[PDB]
Amino acid sequence: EELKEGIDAVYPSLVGTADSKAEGIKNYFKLSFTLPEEQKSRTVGSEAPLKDVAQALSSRARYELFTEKETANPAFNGEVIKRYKELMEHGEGIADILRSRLAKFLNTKDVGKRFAQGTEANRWVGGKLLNIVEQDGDTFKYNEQLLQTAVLAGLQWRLTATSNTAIKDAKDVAAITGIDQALLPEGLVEQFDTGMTLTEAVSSLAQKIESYWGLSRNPNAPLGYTKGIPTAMAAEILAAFVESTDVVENIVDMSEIDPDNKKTIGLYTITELDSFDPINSFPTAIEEAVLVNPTEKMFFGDDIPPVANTQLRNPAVRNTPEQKAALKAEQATEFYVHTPMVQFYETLGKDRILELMGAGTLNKELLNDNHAKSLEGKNRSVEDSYNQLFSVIEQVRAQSEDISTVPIHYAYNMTRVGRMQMLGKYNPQSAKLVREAILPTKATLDLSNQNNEDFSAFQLGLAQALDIKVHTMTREVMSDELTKLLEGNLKPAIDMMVEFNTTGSLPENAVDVLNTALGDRKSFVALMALMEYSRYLVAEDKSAFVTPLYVEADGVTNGPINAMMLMTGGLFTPDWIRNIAKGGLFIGSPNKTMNEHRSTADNNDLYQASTNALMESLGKLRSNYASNMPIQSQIDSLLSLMDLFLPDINLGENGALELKRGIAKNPLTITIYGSGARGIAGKLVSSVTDAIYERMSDVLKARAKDPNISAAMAMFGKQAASEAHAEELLARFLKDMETLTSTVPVKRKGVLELQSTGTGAKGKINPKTYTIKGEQLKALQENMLHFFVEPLRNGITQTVGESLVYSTEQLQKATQIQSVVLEDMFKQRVQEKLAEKAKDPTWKKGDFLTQKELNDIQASLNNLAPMIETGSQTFYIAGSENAEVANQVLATNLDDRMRVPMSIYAPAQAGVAGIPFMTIGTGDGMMMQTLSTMKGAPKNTLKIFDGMNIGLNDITDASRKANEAVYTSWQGNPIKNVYESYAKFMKNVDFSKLSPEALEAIGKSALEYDQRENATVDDIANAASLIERNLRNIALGVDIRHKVLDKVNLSIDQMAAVGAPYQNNGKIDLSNMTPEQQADELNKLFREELEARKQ
DNA sequence: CCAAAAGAAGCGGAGCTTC
Ligand SMILES: O=P([O-])(O)O
Repeated sequence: EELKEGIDAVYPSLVGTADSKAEGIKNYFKLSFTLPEEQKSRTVGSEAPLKDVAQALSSRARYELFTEKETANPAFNGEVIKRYKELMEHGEGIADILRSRLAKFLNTKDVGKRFAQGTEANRWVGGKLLNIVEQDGDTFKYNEQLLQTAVLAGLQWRLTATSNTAIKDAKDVAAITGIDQALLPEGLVEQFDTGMTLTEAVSSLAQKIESYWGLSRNPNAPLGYTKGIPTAMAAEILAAFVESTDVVENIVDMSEIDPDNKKTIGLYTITELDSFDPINSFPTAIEEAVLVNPTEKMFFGDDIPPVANTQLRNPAVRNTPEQKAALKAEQATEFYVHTPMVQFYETLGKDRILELMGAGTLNKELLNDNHAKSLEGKNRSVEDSYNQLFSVIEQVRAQSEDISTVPIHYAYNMTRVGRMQMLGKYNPQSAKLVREAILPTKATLDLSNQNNEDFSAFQLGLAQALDIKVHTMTREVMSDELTKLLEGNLKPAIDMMVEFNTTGSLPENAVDVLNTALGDRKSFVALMALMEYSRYLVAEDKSAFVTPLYVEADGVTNGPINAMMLMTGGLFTPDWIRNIAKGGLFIGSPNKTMNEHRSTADNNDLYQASTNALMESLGKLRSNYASNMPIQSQIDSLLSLMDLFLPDINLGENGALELKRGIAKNPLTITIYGSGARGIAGKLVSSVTDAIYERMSDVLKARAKDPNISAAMAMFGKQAASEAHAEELLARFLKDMETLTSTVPVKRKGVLELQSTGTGAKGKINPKTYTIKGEQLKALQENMLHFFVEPLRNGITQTVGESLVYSTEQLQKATQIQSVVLEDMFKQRVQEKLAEKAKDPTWKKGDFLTQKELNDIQASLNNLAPMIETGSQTFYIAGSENAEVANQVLATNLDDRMRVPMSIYAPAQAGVAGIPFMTIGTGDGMMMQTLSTMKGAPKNTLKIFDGMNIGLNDITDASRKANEAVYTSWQGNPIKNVYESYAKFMKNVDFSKLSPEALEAIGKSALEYDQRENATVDDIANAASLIERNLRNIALGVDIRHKVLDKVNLSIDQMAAVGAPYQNNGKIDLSNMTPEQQADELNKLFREELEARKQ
């Protein structure tokens, strides 16, 4: 334990004594950290890190010598060295600002003088930096090594933080602002997606600083300092970047939006460098020079990423051996630049790509204000995508004269729900633009004869890319549809691309040609198809055509189908057999493919079936109120309004109601993820208003093209057949909007009743500022909920099966109950330890617990089975990082601002997360994992969770293995896994130890709404034990269903497109049988097996 | 609705209070 002497020898002049017992000023930096047994950072021991790294970066020779490496990244050339020299000079500026802020802090309120006299200011939430200062005459100054190293981390963070940020969805934004996701104003999510909250910025910053300091945390040091000191430094650096304008701080006032919320939220945006800044070609020089084992870097050639030991943001969960194997397999895949697309992108240019794939140049006065904000969000995603791609290309180009020959590797990690996610924000897996320029797919085809198997594969790839639903028709039929398109509407674009793959030039109207030829088929992969077809046309040796064009073996209604196969636990029913066939599970039809099923057996997929069940359910609701004209009218107005702006809603001339599968796609999807009815109503309403806000921009653009244009023939001109026909459409719109915002349906004892809101909506509409706000959005929502979503949910349940719904409810209840106990017990164990610490003179409130004390508290929860094991995957549903456990500030900057709450890794309630976790995890998660590690695992693919991109040369075998992988995941039993964990929990849990708050939460999950109020600890305990039994029975059934189904002859083509189904070779033949007959035989096998168990 | 959480700032030196 000579560590004390060691760290003191490195920082012998820091203020205070490294002894938590000493009476005077104690130095918590020396108490909190220790030198690593093996060097982690090259700045440790350095007296002037900035000067030393600046010199290291001054020349390639000096760099190589500093990083003790014979060679250096070729991208580190002259122009780049020059940018870094300038950035280093800027680091001196940030350091100078930091030194002055400290000086100010020391002067104000005589803090420094008081600190010198013994006031323990180095323990205050805003004075932890005083732990890295040194006495200087009558004042104090930063230890230059710690300060400059932190500024270097600040520089690296400034360069690449933005590209490592997570994407914020509605849910996220709602959490931050506290505003109901359904009411989130327009563009709010965009403003918050392009920025970083305080927690977000400081957190990532503190991580970098601590890593660059290169020390290790002392397990017996208070988190208040081990985590607080690096965080305090980060807060000061963020403040310094605000002063230097490297970062813009924007305090968003929620009261301006929702006048009831008083939250004011800080948003931090890093100032972007010019897209053409040389530093973009090599933004990680500092990182790679400072750290022994750099984190941020590209992996070229044979430089492969290491394999992550723990699940993403879940340190407590280790990646299983099979998961690690999968990660290794995916990281070994070599990706390569497709020069043709890169050249095409570069020639079209950023502006035209935005015009073609974004919103082009939008002038804020020809567009609705809300619509505008949406278009701006669209442009951003594509633009950042474009710039990221070319910064990558700039670095690849330096690795060789032929960029198409430089192998690129990507790091991956397993997420909380078992998905193999490629690290980074804009990469082949996450960004469509990048996916068509950097591919792992490659094949050499013989396209000299259009009758070759190779040409057919090529056709399949082209058709799928061009939006031909290749999995719904046979290969032969798709071949004809593709030909028709290539020879017809696409011909003009094809000709242009031919010219491009000859002279390298594009017409001035390239965007119009493409846009016209593609229509709604437009996408980045569609551009790849046009490019690849045109390259083939001009190809010299069509006998050996090399192309990365791919075919995606794509899951058909994957999530829902997986849930149905994994969690249906009763006897087999004919409706289930017919419905599961829609997902590629064919019983008694050897070698049957999805292509044949859709063309000769059933043309309706699971979405269509849901939509059709919705129509039935909707019809029933109308009958129950057949006599109530007010209701009938409210329903007609809702349907009228949707048919007015949504493609999937058609109202026939004679009133015939038609709904297209599209309307059910997301609702079904998220309903399988545990979503509630209100959330679905909210999304449907948003898709309506978005169409409306856009139609307002269609109007503004109508008046500019002709001032004397009737509102009717300006808003519905293109959607009408005349001016009178447009007048009646406008009548509908105005009618519906007023009725749907002034009147809303209410649930009063099972019956629906209309009530005025008093907040009706009407008046001269201004196509410029038109907006449906709060109370009116709420009304549209209430109408959507009861007249459309309610029946939709009934339709969904009827389609996926009530048995599956029952299973998901028990799963949700079990995992929720368990998470409540984990959360509560953990907080109490913490509370007891703190009350125990308050009796310790060395300890101070604000200091928290040590990592060892936290590790102990977590270990003590093991008997409650916090982890769910499957044998190949581990799930920690309750796991999280929240501020509710410590409930205090960790640190602030020296201006008493940027107060970062102390977050701790600890269990928190699960809510409904148990459903997504287990369904995604044992479903598509396990399948991809299996696909990456199974015998003969397909090579050179790009896996995207529920679909996989395959090179045209291996489409048949890779897709058959994919279907085999699906079959393998269908042998899983997530309920059984939950059961095993829950049963251990039930035999060690003590409900009497739970706070009244926790015990009530449990009552909600385990008890009927009519038994909470007076529920005794012994009551809810017996109710919880009932769920264990429910789970055990569900799991037993699932286990039998899987065994029995495996005895029958099955053709599996869930990962459809190619027509290569996996055959399980079941011995029992169920061919020439109706679904009713098959269900009878399967149930016979079931009842038979049931006895085997009983005996 | 899962994928990662999540207010700011005076006064005083924590944590209550006001917007
Ligand atoms: O083109 P897909 O969606 O049928 O695979």
